[PDB]
This record gives sequence, structure tokens and C-alpha cells, in this order.
Amino acid sequence: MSRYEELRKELPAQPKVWLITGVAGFIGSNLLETLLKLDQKVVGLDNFATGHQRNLDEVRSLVSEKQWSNFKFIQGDIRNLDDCNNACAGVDYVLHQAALGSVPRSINDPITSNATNIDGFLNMLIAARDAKVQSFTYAASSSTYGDHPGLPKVEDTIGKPLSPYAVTKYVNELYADVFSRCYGFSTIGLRYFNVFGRRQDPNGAYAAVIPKWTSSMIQGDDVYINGDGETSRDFCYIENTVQANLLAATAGLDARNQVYNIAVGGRTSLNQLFFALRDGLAENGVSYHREPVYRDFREGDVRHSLADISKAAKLLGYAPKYDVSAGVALAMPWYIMFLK
Amino acid sequence: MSRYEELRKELPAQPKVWLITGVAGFIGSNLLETLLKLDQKVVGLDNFATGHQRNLDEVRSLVSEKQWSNFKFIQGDIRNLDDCNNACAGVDYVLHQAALGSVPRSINDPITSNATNIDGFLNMLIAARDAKVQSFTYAASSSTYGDHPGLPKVEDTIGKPLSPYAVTKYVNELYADVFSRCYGFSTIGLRYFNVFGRRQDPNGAYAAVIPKWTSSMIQGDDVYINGDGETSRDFCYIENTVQANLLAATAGLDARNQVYNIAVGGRTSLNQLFFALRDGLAENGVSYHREPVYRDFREGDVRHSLADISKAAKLLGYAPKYDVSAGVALAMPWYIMFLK
Ligand SMILES: NC(=O)c1ccc[n+]([C@@H]2O[C@H](COP(=O)([O-])OP(=O)(O)OC[C@H]3O[C@@H](n4cnc5c(N)ncnc54)[C@H](O)[C@@H]3O)[C@@H](O)[C@H]2O)c1
Ligand SMILES: NC(=O)c1ccc[n+]([C@@H]2O[C@H](COP(=O)([O-])OP(=O)(O)OC[C@H]3O[C@@H](n4cnc5c(N)ncnc54)[C@H](O)[C@@H]3O)[C@@H](O)[C@H]2O)c1
Ligand SMILES: O=c1ccn([C@@H]2O[C@H](COP(=O)(O)OP(=O)(O)O[C@H]3O[C@H](CO)[C@@H](O)[C@H](O)[C@H]3O)[C@@H](O)[C@H]2O)c(=O)[nH]1
Ligand SMILES: O=c1ccn([C@@H]2O[C@H](COP(=O)(O)OP(=O)(O)O[C@H]3O[C@H](CO)[C@@H](O)[C@H](O)[C@H]3O)[C@@H](O)[C@H]2O)c(=O)[nH]1
Repeated sequence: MSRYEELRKELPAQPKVWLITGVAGFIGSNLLETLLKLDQKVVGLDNFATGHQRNLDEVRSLVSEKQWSNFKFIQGDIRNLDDCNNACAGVDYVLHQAALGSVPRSINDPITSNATNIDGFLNMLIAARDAKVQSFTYAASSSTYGDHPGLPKVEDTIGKPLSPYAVTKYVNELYADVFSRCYGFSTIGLRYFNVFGRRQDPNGAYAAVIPKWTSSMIQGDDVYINGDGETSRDFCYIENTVQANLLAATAGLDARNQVYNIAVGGRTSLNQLFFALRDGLAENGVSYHREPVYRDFREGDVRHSLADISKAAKLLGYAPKYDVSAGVALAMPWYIMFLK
Repeated sequence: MSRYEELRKELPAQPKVWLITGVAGFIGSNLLETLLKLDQKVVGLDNFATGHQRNLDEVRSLVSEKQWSNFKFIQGDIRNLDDCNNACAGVDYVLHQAALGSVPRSINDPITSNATNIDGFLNMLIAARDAKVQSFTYAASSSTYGDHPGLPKVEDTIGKPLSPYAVTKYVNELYADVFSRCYGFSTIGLRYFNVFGRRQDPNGAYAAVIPKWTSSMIQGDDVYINGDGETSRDFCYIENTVQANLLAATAGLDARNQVYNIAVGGRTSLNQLFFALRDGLAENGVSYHREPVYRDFREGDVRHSLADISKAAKLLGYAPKYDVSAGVALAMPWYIMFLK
């Protein structure tokens, strides 16, 4: 039994109050589903900028009526200090996921990304701190590694940001560290590495590669590969990311004011992904015979990204049990039902 | 003749349009005085948050009526993108000084500091970029060195921030670098090291050590030393900082998208400063016989700060001609006239 498995068993016995910002988004709604199923009490904050009411509706259809009543939802904005203080009222653990992802988005509109990702992040720290919360866990990013080529990726060795988005995610780490030095408010930042799974928005022009591609194959549209397709990623199935969050939310002091890489330590080239998704969809009765259409590399894009999760395994007892294949197998059916 | 001296002679012959944000503040009004005297055209942006109309009035009394008419003032906020675009209209060189200094201030109120220092800074980059400006120079800070003990300070070796303020100043560098990578908008950031001189506000609870102490001695109040007084600084007289600004605003491409240390490479302990100011005031007919009152170190304060200006001397031809003594001698008379 891993530390998470035992935690899964302990939580329902000693229920706590959790706060999930960006609860209507991909990662947020998944965290919600898991916590409500662990009979925890959850408060959610979201403004629907990129999240959806359907994500909340889907969760309700997946959890028991009782567990769903343990959920309090607040339609607010983390850029509004009032909404933050409100969402942190009497909360035990904060899981901050509210943000505006997508490098391309931040590049053609750095101001809008800055407002939520940095101002909003800072408001949450103050509100969480002032609410005397027990723990604060926030979504960081592997983009912080920037240009630095070296592999695997180690937490202490980072490169220079390659985009506005990357800057904001790195600033979340900076402010987190300072709040620890100046107020003794320790946090735990999780550097996610390409998370995927159910409820990750396939629509919009900034959709992630997996949702975008899976959606396109089901619809029979062309699939675009930015570059030669040799670009590699450490795709982390949602379930592994959920584990890290709960783990960080309840870690010992020795593990606080620390940032961790959250992935599986695997390497998947975009070319492998194309076939993984296509074959995965084929097992579900979806035929796709189109070849991938290769176009130019995308700006502010990283070449390779492999994570060393030994720090997370060692200090948090993080033990991911889902490789890309398992995740893809679990995800594909969902998208087919979503697009039907 | 230094590169600045020749630049002093060249500018009046080929006048350019300059933009100074925070033009009503200490460093900003001094830059204004110098530029107007070099017969340059200047646009100023300020909201008087910490600046003063008197600083502008003093400048008017110091420059010719003709040179003063070459000045356009805009009462605006860099947090307002409209005001930024307005201030950058048809501008050649941008000297961004608008910000909210003071570590103590950012510590007891990180949100207010974040808004101006990061959001406002980002708006200026966009507006300067969209206005097709020829150069963008911004006020950085030696605080970016943070904890790192090593001396002298070298631009490539920085430590971890010790306060919210330090974070914002470091983020100005981050966004500046990214704007160079993504838009080809190169900038030059100047890491100032404790600037002082005429018009540096002696009032308020966040006043810098020199203005605060000088003011207190003239008034006959007690002088407080936070710590043992062995805390050392590289006090940089305003005139040296002005040189760096104009130098950076007109530097060759090889010098762009680069950050520089701006000081004199000198080391002055707070204990030496106490006597430098007191003796300096004594030469002007001001008697002070009180001994300094030592109290606890101030939070988010750096122990020692010495700068290696060789990078600035080498790439910008920076050649400061004012040590603390000269600066103090020039400053003291001003404060005596200000408090009278
Ligand atoms: N998905 C990945 O692979 C990945 C990788 C690295 C980091 N992250 C981070 O994980 C977090 C969640 O990502 P996600 O993929 O679930 O995206 P998502 O867009 O599905 O979730 C983000 C949610 O935050 C909400 N939000 C945005 N701005 C808000 C504001 N100002 N006030 C209130 N709510 C606001 C949105 O409505 C949305 O529901 C983000 O912070 C992101 O930066 C994700
Ligand atoms: N003085 C030093 O020793 C020192 C050291 C390192 C960095 N700096 C930097 O130099 C710059 C100028 O410092 P200064 O000592 O002349 O301070 P100052 O307070 O005298 O000047 C700052 C000016 O900016 C204006 N301002 C602030 N927020 C604004 C906003 N949101 N919109 C428009 N105007 C705004 C203020 O009204 C003020 O006049 C600052 O950016 C500071 O961070 C100064
Ligand atoms: O239609 C498409 C979409 C994407 N890609 C490529 O696939 C790779 C991955 O795309 P993406 O899912 O956007 O990954 P990232 O650029 O690593 O961004 C991920 O990681 C970022 C920082 O960690 C987060 O902000 C994003 O939410 C998350 O998608 C990139 O090389 C893209 O160029 C394609 O080839 N074709
Ligand atoms: O009444 C006083 C005021 C200050 N100090 C000390 O004197 C030193 C210098 O004070 P200060 O002038 O506030 O210097 P910094 O803390 O280095 O801040 C300077 O450098 C910062 C970052 O570079 C800028 O934000 C500020 O505007 C600028 O004052 C510090 O150790 C203070 O503790 C005293 O002992 N007594």
C-alpha cells in the first residue's frame, strides 16, 4: 500500500474542508469528484472563464446525492479579493487550480493571462493566509524549465521562461517562497507535466493536444502535428495528478514550502501519441485512416520534457499508477460519449 | 571624455522624444531636469501615488521657460493600458521608473505593490511595443540578489527574493526577457543600488535612509539604526543613475536585452553614513550632537550590497563620477532648503 492508498482510507473517517479554485475546469472538477467520493466537504470557486457548468453537472451525475450536498459552489473571480476571502472561510486545505493555461494564449494576450495567473494567485495567498488555512497547494508548471535542455527534469535546475504563461507560473513559485519567508505561510507547488483525461476541454483554439486530436479523429477531421512529431512529453493521466494534490494537501512540515514534479517519468513522442489515440479509438469502434498533417513548430514550445519524480516519491510518497496507455484507454471512451 | 559626456554634447544637436513614467517622483523628476536641459522633448506619466507636484514645480524653476515647454505631462496610471498607449504615442525612448518602492511597504501590503510593479510594468511593455518605440529602459533593483551573500554582486549570479517587492522587480526582468524572445522587443533593465540625491522624499513612513536621517538631524530628532549599523550599501548618487538611463536608452543592439548593475562599486556602512550626513550637515551650519539609536534589524533587509559595475562600464561605457561624499555634499544643502 502506497501513502495515497492509506490516505484514501483515512480521509472518509476524518473528513476535512477543502477549497478548489477552478473547480469547474478539467483538473478542478476531477479533484472535486474524488474528494466528494471520499466524503470530504468541498468549497469551489470559479468564474467560468474557461470552465464549464457541464463539468459540475457531470460530477453531480457521478457522485451520490449525499456527497453532492457536501459541495458549496461560489461563482467568483480570484482577481476579486472579496471572493477569495469568501472561498477560504473556514477551509482546511486549499487546492489552487484557478488559472488561464495555454502558452499560445499568453503569447498573443499576455495581459489577460497576467491578471489571473499572478494577481489572482497573489489574492489567494493572502486570503488563504488570513483564513488561517492548514495547507495551501497550487498548480505550478513544467514550463518553468524553459530553454534548459537537460533530461530528466530536476526541481532545482530550471531554465529561462519561453513565454508570458511560463513567467506567471514561475512567479507563483516566487511569491509562494516569499510568503514562507515573510509570514511563515508554507505552501506546496506542483509542477504538472501535460495532464490529460476526462473533462479536458477539446473545443476552443487553445485545447491541449490529446483532447484536440482525440476529438478530431472521432469527427474525422485532419490532425496537425506541429514540427516533426519527435517532440516528446511526459503525459500525466489526471488520476496521478489528483493523487499528488491530496498528498501535498496533507503532507508533513518537512515537505512544505517545496515544489515537486508531477508526472510518471515517461517519454512519449507526439508521433507515438498519434497512434496511441488512433489505436485507442479503434478499440472502441472508431475508424480513422487519415495520416497526420505536419506543419511548422509552434512558438514558445519546448522540445523534450521528461520528469524525475523521485523528489515527489521520496518526500510525498507519490506513487503514480497510470502510464499514458492506461490513461488513454480510460479517456477515449469519455470523448466518444462527449462528441457521440 | 566618457561615452556619456559625448552623448551630453550630441543630444542637443539631434533632439529625441523621451517618455518618463513616474516623472513626478525622485528619480523621474531628476531625469526630467537633465533631459529638458539637454533640449530634449519629454512626455511624462504619473498618478502622484508617491510622487509630488512640487517635484515638477521645482524642475520648472530649474529649467528655462523654453525647455519647460518641451515637456508634456499626463496624469495617468500605468495600470491603465489607455494611459500607457497615450504616453507612448510617438515616443523614441522610454525610461520606465513608475513603481512603488520600499520592501517594508510591499511586505505589509503585497497586493498594492504587485498591481503597479507587475501589472503596470506589463502594460508599459505592450504599449511601448505597440507604439514602435526605439528603446525601452526600466528601473530594476539590486534586491533581486536576495539572500545570496557573495560580493561584489554580478549580474548573472542572483539569489532568492526576500520580499514581495523583490519579486516584482525580478518579474520585470523576466517579462522583459520574454518580450525579447517572443516579439523581438529588446529592453535594458538597470538594477539600481540605493539611489539618493535631491527630491528623494524624506517624509512618509517608507522614506529611504538618507532622506530620513538627513531630515531628522536638521529637525533635531533621533536617528534610528536598524541593526548594528555594519549593514553596508553601495549608495549611488542620482547623477550616476541618470547617466546610466540615457546611456541605456541609446545603446547599440549588442547591449540590448541585458540587465546591468548601476552603482559606484563602493561600500558604505550605515555607521559611516551617519557621520557622513552629520558632518555634511555641519559644514552647512547645522549642529547635531545626538548619538544614533540602535534598534532591531528590519525585516526583508539585506546585510551587504556591493556592485560590480564592470559590465555596465564595458557594454554601456558607464562611468560614474560621484562617490557618496560628493553626493552627500550636493544633497545636504537641498534638504536644508527643503525643511528650512
Ligand atoms: N493541463 C495541464 O496539462 C497543465 C499543465 C501545467 C499546469 N497546469 C495548471 O493546472 C491548472 C488547471 O488547469 P486545467 O487544465 O484544469 O485548466 P481549466 O481551464 O480546465 O481549469 C481552469 C479553471 O480556472 C478557472 N479560472 C480561470 N481564471 C479564473 C479567475 N480569474 N477566477 C476564477 N476562476 C478562474 C476557469 O474557469 C477554469 O475552470 C491551471 O492553473 C494550469 O496552469 C495544467
Ligand atoms: N530609490 C532607490 O534607491 C531605488 C532602488 C532600486 C530600484 N528603484 C526603482 O526606481 C524607480 C523610481 O524610484 P524612486 O526612488 O524615484 O521612487 P518615487 O516614489 O520618488 O518615484 C516613483 C513614481 O512612480 C509613480 N507611480 C507609482 N505607481 C504609479 C502608477 N501605478 N501609475 C503611475 N505612476 C505611478 C509615483 O507617483 C512616483 O512619482 C522605482 O521603480 C523603484 O522601484 C529605486
Ligand atoms: O493540434 C495540435 C496541438 C498541439 N500540438 C503539439 O503537441 C505538444 C503538446 O501540446 P500542448 O497539449 O498545448 O502542451 P504544452 O505546450 O506542453 O502545454 C501543456 O503544458 C502547459 C505548461 O505546462 C500548460 O499550460 C498547458 O495547459 C498544457 O497543454 C506541443 O508541442 C504542441 O505543439 C500539435 O502538434 N498539434
Ligand atoms: O530610519 C532608518 C531607515 C533605514 N535604515 C536602514 O538603512 C538601510 C537602507 O535603508 P533603505 O534606504 O530603505 O534601503 P533598502 O532596504 O536597500 O531599499 C533601497 O533599495 C530598494 C531595493 O533596491 C528600493 O526599493 C528602495 O527604494 C531603496 O530605499 C536598511 O538596512 C535599513 O534597515 C535604518 O537603519 N534606519
